[PDB]
Amino acid sequence: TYTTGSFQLILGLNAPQVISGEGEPEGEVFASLASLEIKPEAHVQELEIRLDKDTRYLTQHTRNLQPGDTFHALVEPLPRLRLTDSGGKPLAFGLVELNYTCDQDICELVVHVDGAVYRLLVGINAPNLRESGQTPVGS
Amino acid sequence: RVQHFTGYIEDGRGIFYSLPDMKQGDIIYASMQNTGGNLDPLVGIMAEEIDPAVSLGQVLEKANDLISELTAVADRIFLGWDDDGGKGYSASLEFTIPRDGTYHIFAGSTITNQRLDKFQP
Ligand SMILES: [Ca+2]
Repeated sequence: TYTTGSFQLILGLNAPQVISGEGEPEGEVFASLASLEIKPEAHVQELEIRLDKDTRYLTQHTRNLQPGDTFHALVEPLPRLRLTDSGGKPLAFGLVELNYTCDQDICELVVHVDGAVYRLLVGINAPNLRESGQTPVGS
Repeated sequence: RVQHFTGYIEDGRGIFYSLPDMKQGDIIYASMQNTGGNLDPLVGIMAEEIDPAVSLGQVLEKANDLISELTAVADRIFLGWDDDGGKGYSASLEFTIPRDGTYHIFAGSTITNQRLDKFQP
């Protein structure tokens, strides 16, 4: 099978002490992330939600977002929609559609939908949620 | 030139600090950190001392219903401000002194939500 986890990578150029695994950063950089040269991979997910008489408020938690990422959400059956962080400090409000961009090193987001059955569509790095086309992709 | 201050905030009642006779070309720096409780720091700088309570209260009364309204009101009340520029929810501010004169520094609490079951600023 394959394996999963986090890793630390040390690269050196004409620095024979790197193979010992203890090389401290020095000099001027020479390599960079390759993925930054192109567009990021989008993730799209769709959910059907229902607001019963006693369950008019619903919340969902998102995975972590890296800096520079973007978040999009829309709802089509109108209830109110808003976005807050894990503490709860508001970040964006629905106009229903919503948009946000990540500034902090790690962003943890919570989607609020409050008011019947509605369709909720959500995406990361996917501004094309209006006309996705593809079946839900990514994680 | 560095100075320290300590205080207490109760139910969004801020504290004013006076900066007598600054000179044009000076650079002001500010940083505010939480040392107890659930305080969320906010810092702003202005020339004429006016209590922001009356203006900020209308933002709570209108409960981008929060962030845009707070930004629009702050950009009117203060010449410069910062909410979360530091480590965590702490604020940090750099402000170049426009002209010659005196100014005021305002320290207090921002409007935030701290719940996941319901929204209540
Ligand atoms: Ca803050």
